[PDB]
Amino acid sequence: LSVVIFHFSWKMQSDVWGTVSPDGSVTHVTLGNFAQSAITINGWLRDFLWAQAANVINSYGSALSAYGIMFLAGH
Amino acid sequence: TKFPKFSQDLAQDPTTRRIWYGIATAHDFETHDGMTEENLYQKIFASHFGHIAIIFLWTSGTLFHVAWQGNFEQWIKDPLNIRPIAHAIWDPHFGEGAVNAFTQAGASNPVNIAYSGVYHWFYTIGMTTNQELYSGAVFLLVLASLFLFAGWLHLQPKFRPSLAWFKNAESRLNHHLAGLFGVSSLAWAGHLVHVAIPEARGQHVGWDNFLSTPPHPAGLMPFFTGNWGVYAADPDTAGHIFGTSEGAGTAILTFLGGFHPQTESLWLTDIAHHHLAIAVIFIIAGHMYRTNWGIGHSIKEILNAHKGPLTGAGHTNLYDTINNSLHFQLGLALASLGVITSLVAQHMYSLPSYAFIAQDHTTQAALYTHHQYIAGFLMVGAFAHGAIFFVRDYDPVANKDNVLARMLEHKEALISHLSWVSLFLGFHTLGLYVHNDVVVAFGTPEKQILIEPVFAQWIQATSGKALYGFDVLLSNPDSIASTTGAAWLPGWLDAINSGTNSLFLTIGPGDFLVHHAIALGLHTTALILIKGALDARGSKLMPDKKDFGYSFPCDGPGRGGTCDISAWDAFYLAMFWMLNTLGWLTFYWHWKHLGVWSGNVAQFNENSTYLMGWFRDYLWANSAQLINGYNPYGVNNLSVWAWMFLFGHLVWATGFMFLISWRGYWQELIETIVWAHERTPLANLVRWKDKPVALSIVQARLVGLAHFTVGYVLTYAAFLIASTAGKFG
Amino acid sequence: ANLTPCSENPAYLAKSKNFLNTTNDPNSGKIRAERYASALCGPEGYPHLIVDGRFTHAGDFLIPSILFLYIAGWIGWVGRSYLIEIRESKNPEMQEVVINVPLAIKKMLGGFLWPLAAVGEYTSGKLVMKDSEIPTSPR
Amino acid sequence: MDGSYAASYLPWILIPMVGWLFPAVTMGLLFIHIESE
Amino acid sequence: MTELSGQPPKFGGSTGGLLSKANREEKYAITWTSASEQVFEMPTGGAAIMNEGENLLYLARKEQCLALGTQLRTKFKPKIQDYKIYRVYPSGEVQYLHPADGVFPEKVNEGREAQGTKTRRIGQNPEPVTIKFSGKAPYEV
Amino acid sequence: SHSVKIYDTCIGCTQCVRACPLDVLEMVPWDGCKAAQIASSPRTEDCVGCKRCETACPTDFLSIRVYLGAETTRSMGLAY
Amino acid sequence: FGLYIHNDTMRALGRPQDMFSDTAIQLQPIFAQWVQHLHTLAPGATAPNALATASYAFGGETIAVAGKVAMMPIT
Amino acid sequence: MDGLKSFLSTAPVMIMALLTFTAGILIEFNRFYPDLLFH
Amino acid sequence: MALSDTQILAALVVALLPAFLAFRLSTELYK
Ligand code: CLA
Ligand code: CLA
Ligand code: CLA
Ligand code: CLA
Ligand code: CLA
Ligand code: CLA
Ligand code: CLA
Ligand SMILES: CC1=C(/C=C/C(C)=C/C=C/C(C)=C/C=C/C=C(C)/C=C/C=C(C)/C=C/C2=C(C)CCCC2(C)C)C(C)(C)CCC1
Ligand SMILES: CC1=C(/C=C/C(C)=C/C=C/C(C)=C\C=C\C=C(C)\C=C\C=C(C)\C=C\C2=C(C)CCCC2(C)C)C(C)(C)CCC1
Ligand SMILES: CC1=C(C/C=C(\C)CCC[C@H](C)CCC[C@H](C)CCCC(C)C)C(=O)c2ccccc2C1=O
Repeated sequence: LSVVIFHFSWKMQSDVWGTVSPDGSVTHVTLGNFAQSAITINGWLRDFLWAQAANVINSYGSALSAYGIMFLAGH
Repeated sequence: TKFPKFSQDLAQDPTTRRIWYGIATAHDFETHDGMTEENLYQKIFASHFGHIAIIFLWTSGTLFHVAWQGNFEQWIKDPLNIRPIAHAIWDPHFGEGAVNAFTQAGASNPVNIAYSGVYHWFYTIGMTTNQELYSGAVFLLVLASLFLFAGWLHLQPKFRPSLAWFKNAESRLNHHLAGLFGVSSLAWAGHLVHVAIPEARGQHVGWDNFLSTPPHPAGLMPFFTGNWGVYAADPDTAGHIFGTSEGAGTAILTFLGGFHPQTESLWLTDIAHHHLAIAVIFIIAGHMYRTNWGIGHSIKEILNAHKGPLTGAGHTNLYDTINNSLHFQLGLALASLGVITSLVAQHMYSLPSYAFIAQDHTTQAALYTHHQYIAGFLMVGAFAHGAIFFVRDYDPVANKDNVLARMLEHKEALISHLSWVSLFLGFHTLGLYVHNDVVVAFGTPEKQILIEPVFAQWIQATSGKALYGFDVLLSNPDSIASTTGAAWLPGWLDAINSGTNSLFLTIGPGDFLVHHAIALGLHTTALILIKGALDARGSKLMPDKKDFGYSFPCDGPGRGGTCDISAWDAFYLAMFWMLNTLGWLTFYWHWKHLGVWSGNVAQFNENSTYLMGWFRDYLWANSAQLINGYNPYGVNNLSVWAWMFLFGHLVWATGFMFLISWRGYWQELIETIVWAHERTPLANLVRWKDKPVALSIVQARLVGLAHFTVGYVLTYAAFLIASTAGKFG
Repeated sequence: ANLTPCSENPAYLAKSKNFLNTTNDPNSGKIRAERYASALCGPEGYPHLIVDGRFTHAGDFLIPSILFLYIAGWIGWVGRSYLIEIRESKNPEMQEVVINVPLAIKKMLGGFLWPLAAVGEYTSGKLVMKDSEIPTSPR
Repeated sequence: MDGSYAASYLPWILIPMVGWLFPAVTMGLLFIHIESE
Repeated sequence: MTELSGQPPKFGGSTGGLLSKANREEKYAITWTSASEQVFEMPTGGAAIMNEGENLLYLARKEQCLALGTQLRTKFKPKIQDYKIYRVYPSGEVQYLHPADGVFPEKVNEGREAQGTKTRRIGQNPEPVTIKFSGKAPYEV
Repeated sequence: SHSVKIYDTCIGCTQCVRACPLDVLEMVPWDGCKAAQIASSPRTEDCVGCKRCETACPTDFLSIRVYLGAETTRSMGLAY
Repeated sequence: FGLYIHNDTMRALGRPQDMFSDTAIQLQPIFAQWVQHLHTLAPGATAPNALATASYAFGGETIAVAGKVAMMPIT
Repeated sequence: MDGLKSFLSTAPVMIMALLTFTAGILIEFNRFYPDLLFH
Repeated sequence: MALSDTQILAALVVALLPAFLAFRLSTELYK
């Protein structure tokens, strides 16, 4: 289930989610990383588990501050 | 069945476990059918010579590869910017990016940048061209062949050493203090003053040159008469360039104290004078123990005379305990080797004695971490052989009421106090780290508990650091120990007060908490190991553990169920702790020196006091250049360390399978695979000779321990090398 | 010491103007900013703690230290003597599983005489058992 | 992939030897040894 | 003793039964005398119909035969306590294994011999230093 | 094969014999306890080393010990 | 998993033309792509009283509500 | 209720009442006097 | 200034005899 929800989160925030623009173009959250960088274990580590964990890392002194001390708590 | 030859009980079972158990009991010579007492020692002696030849072949291979494929002649021209080369790359799987990225340090072939300290070593020794160290490689091949021939001839019955020769402790302790530790350090001080220091003065001294020129122009006669100050007449000044003759006054034994200002290393004359002053004391202390000549000491009368009221019977009947057994000697040897190996590690980063090795930061990091990971191994093995000594070679009727038996009589006090010390350090070091991490998470980092480590700063104050203002005994200039007129006052004081080197680093409030963490890991690893050694004989669960042996799986599910009851399984848990605390101190060392080398000391001084600072500014920040060793766009020279990073993660998680899952599941699975092979039609032709079973309990424990260990070591040797070679290279 | 006090540190005076309000009192950061002024700070602006044993900084370490050394000893004595007075009633197992809560409340209130009672039990010999009548493990 | 050093022809045959020819005959000799009687 | 008299019970066939060790090294065979045509669970897998009278069942290990003997002696109201477990070699010889003395091992009879009985406690065992290179065991000698 | 050694602390409670699912233990007559019988292990080549006899024994540090020695086809419990 | 190790090694050895990417040796999942084609062609042929599809994850227009993307087709 | 007094005096309910009283006086002391790194 | 091919072949030949001597040591350590 960890790999299933990882595939869900990365595919939906690379190919589905993101903001929209009035001319019809769609820019995603991770700018389409799942195409050529989801096929590597280093791609799953660098572009998903290192790049997207920065929002848990750098969120101190803010509203998302309990998630950092739940991140380290789960470890 | 011929394999194994030594064991008869493993040469008869038809299972596949006899291959594994024949592999792992090949060196335990005590459990060999048909081996007497003296054949044990003679096989040990021949195997000693085999290992001492393997280590010479390994040193000869390092020498031969620096000679052949290394840019050693191009490294001495500019050793501050160019990179050393270990060897070349010849795997046929390289594409075009992996060839265009691995042609580093100016070489058309794909090479591999050396991160061990062999180049700075061979430059400080005085080797300049590749031809002389290639000749050293050929010399070490001949020397390894010499020790191989010694190992062969000491198995013939004519040259077979008797048991009383191996029991002759006093007639080899003298030669190991004088003829091995003294005269070899004497020969090394001789090589220093003859070849190493004149090559640091520019004079090329070879084997056809040292017989003619003297190292000092005064000759040998000022040593024979006296007034040795002419050997320290004119030292090398601060304006000296290494390898040339520029401000280099010829004097072979100059005690200065402090660092060479050009190479950030110790003075080579100081190194030579130190080795002479240790060779003299070692040859003096080698004439202590009694031999054929009646003058000397016999260790029985020394040990039997050290009694006491509180001590008990003292060390009486204890020479026979050490001299008859072998695991006691191996435990003492591994303990002393482990403490001096960590001494090597702590004195090769703060007192570097190699040319331009304080600037090559990745080399210093790799050498320190390698020697600490050797020292943790040797400490665990010292205690493991202590437990083997308590299982096999301990008799309570001869060691009656002495310090060993009185050690065993209060083992429930020892390991309970170690349990107390471990819980005392652990509850509050984790308590302060979680307290700091919560109050930084709540945006209030002023509520952190930052205890000033005043004891260590006091040690720096009596060492020479006048930074903290504690005017005690060396920083106060009017002290008793300062105004002695000794040679090491002004150079060591200016070296310890220079905030550029890595000698006596500025200890901040984070180092208090991390040094308590290393005291925690040391006390808990000592807890598991001493509990394994003292309960190796027995306890309230099974007091016949001397009868079962050292390593055995369990004693069934009865009496509560004694999984991990052997002393081998206390080694098993202590191996994880040794890897854990070595990871703690090497994370701490590498982050401190990354703050020192980059000049950003404030990052380590602000962020290390809470756990997310370690998780962000060390594990997340420094590993950014590692995982980008291969992108979908391109491949740089850090790709092999990114592949080694993922490799180390895979082996570290493969050990989890053997650790968590146990044997009975895998035996039920192997029954089905055996059925499928015996009922597949075209595979009924091929049948096994040995019946395939699952791995045994203690066996697959050891396999999961091996994967945990080498997985840990490979992923950390990937990260520790590539992060500081991406930052400084 | 090489550490500047918080009354004149520039980084601490720059950081004290925006201390965050912890409790519901809106002036809690300001009163914390003047409470932590007596302490000493390093080059980062956070209050360090001198722990050497000098009494001029005993409020950093020693004044809570003996305070905990009361309360832990209180808990230890309440946990110890209660076990002694359930060494026999009829059966100690149920009296350890369910609590004889008036006896526990009696010990919990009376535990504040613990250090004089500790020296009294150490002198009477009913604190430390003998080294031979203790159920040790076989060697 | 080439060799700028002396005797570049030598790893061209020593890498497949120690990679294939040495471990195949080592495992062949060891499997013949450990399964014989 | 040397000849196995019995009929095979009604069973459809399983996969955990006799593997290639039976016709090569050894196998086992349990023979018992039933009362009715009841149902028993064999340790190979699944259920089987126990035939009326003396019936014979071939198994691969002795532990499966003793597990079936436990199932015959406890899980039936007509308690079958007259079963014989033989060991059959591929050469054809049949070795009477259990209850070969004639009476069950749970009760005592005259005619047995104390094999593997020590005359000391476990705390009176010798130490492995005095026999460090004799090749024996600390429990044997 | 393993070695099942039975010491003189046995009280003849015959729990170990009815617990072992391989018929190696058996009660022989004796004169050193109240039950006047002691367990004995003649068929030690059939013992797998399961130590199920060292779960049902009432003495302190149970009077029957199973020393795990050599292995074979019977002692490893293989049906193949 | 050995597919993941194989193109991890082909990316680490600097040869991206030997990977299992889309520009490399491509393992196109043809069955679910054909099923997505049937779900896109469903309203009007095999579900005539249905206006839109079962979802916009199979195939169709990009649904944008408040500057963000609700559901676009997942190739 | 001769059994309710025994159930309210079991080990989990008494240790939860004691930890509730301890956490209560700790939170109250930290509300009326917050942010005390030292004395 | 670098090495020559004959020095590499001489290094192989002078290391051939440690292979024979380690083979002798391994044979007499087995027996
Ligand atoms: C992060 C994981 C972790 C942690 C915290 C511990 C912690 C501990 N191990 Mg340990 N250990 C671990 C992994 C870990 N181990 C692993 C992977 C192995 C390898 C198998 C071992 C093997 C090992 C051995 C072999 C031994 C220990 C022992 C100990 C204890 C003493 C050492 C110490 O530092 O004092 C105390 C440190 C602490 C951090 C304790 C605090 C724990 C929490 C925070 C207490 C707070 C209460 C908690 C919140 C209540 C939960 C409430 C919840 C139900 C809602 C300590 C409890 C030794 C022992 O127990 O004897 C003394 C011992 O002999 N360990
Ligand atoms: C499919 C992937 C793959 C494969 C097969 C290889 C294969 C190889 N690489 Mg390689 N490499 C790879 C991917 C791969 N690489 C990647 C992705 C990178 C990152 C870009 C690299 C980077 C790299 C570098 C930088 C170097 C190599 C080198 C080598 C060669 C090792 C030389 C040798 O045979 O020593 C023998 C092999 C060993 C000693 C290792 C085996 C250790 C065993 C398992 C442990 C001992 C077992 C037992 C106790 C004793 C053996 C028993 C037996 C005798 C029966 C070998 C041909 C080196 C080279 O060219 O050679 C000089 C080299 O320098 N590789
Ligand atoms: C002068 C006479 C002499 C000499 C030189 C030796 C030498 C030796 N004996 Mg020996 N022996 C002697 C007399 C002598 N023996 C006598 C008279 C007896 C009579 C009973 C014995 C009985 C004896 C036995 C029974 C055994 C030996 C063994 C050994 C070897 C082990 C030492 C070793 O490998 O590490 C040498 C280590 C050092 C020289 C340095 C120690 C580490 C230092 C302290 C660390 C710090 C400095 C470090 C060097 C810095 C490194 C820097 C780096 C750049 C290199 C060694 C070759 C053992 C053996 O066979 O092993 C092969 C063995 O089992 N000897
Ligand atoms: C001076 C060093 C030294 C010496 C001479 C010995 C000697 C001995 N030890 Mg020992 N030991 C040491 C250090 C040493 N130890 C240390 C440092 C530790 C702690 C780690 C131990 C832990 C230890 C244990 C736990 C045991 C011994 C035992 C023994 C005895 C038998 C060894 C045997 O048969 O192993 C056979 C050899 C092996 C099993 C080889 C395993 C090691 C492999 C190479 C590790 C795999 C690494 C992997 C291939 C790397 C991959 C890299 C890459 C390919 C990815 C023997 C007297 C045993 C004993 O006396 O009781 C039976 C025993 O149980 N030792
Ligand atoms: C109140 C009873 C009591 C008392 C007087 C002690 C006393 C002691 N314990 Mg201890 N202990 C207790 C309960 C108690 N323990 C319990 C319940 C546990 C299980 C969690 C432990 C687990 C434990 C370990 C693992 C160790 C000690 C050790 C020690 C000794 C060193 C001091 C120490 O570290 O304690 C600190 C105490 C703890 C870390 C755990 C106790 C924490 C609880 C919350 C205390 C209160 C328990 C209870 C609820 C109060 C009863 C009140 C009553 C009215 C109902 C000391 C003699 C150490 C030793 O051997 O020293 C040589 C050691 O290693 N204890
Ligand atoms: C132990 C030290 C050591 C080590 C780790 C290596 C490692 C290596 N050598 Mg090498 N070498 C060594 C000593 C060593 N060498 C010595 C002493 C010589 C002089 C004869 C050479 C001569 C040599 C040549 C000429 C070449 C290599 C090459 C290589 C690389 C590919 C492997 C290969 O083909 O080797 C095969 C090596 C040989 C056939 C001869 C050396 C054999 C040594 C003497 C045996 C070492 C004993 C060892 C400790 C036993 C371990 C036992 C353990 C498993 C229990 C690899 C990096 C090749 C290379 O650079 O490719 C890029 C290459 O062309 N080596
Ligand atoms: C450590 C040594 C080593 C070495 C040198 C190699 C070398 C090679 N591997 Mg390889 N590999 C290794 C370890 C090694 N591997 C390991 C450990 C693994 C497991 C992870 C793999 C898995 C692997 C895969 C999965 C693949 C390779 C492939 C290749 C080849 C790439 C080019 C090619 O297609 O060759 C063409 C093939 C050859 C050169 C085969 C050798 C045939 C020779 C020329 C015939 C000589 C025989 C002759 C008659 C006998 C002479 C007698 C003698 C005494 C003189 C290359 C030769 C690729 C390949 O296609 O290889 C087939 C490939 O797909 N390797
Ligand atoms: C179990 C066992 C064992 C083991 C053990 C061990 C392993 C131990 C270890 C131990 C150790 C590991 C120890 C160490 C320690 C040391 C020390 C503790 C030292 C100290 C020193 C000093 C104190 C000095 C001083 C000084 C200083 C500090 C500084 C300045 C200078 C001077 C010099 C003054 C054995 C083998 C016996 C066997 C039996 C059993
Ligand atoms: C002041 C100070 C310090 C110091 C300290 C020290 C140095 C310590 C030591 C310590 C020690 C040296 C200790 C000893 C001890 C011993 C013993 C012997 C103990 C006793 C105990 C007991 C006996 C217990 C009992 C009890 C109680 C009391 C209560 C509760 C219950 C019980 C039972 C637990 C420092 C620097 C840190 C800092 C500053 C301050
Ligand atoms: C997987 C697993 C098995 C099954 C292991 C098996 C079937 C062994 C299969 C090993 C295969 C053949 C790989 C071995 C090859 C390795 C590369 C090692 C090389 C061989 C050495 C001699 C060098 C167990 O038996 C087991 C037992 C107890 C706890 C955990 C486990 C466990 O996790």
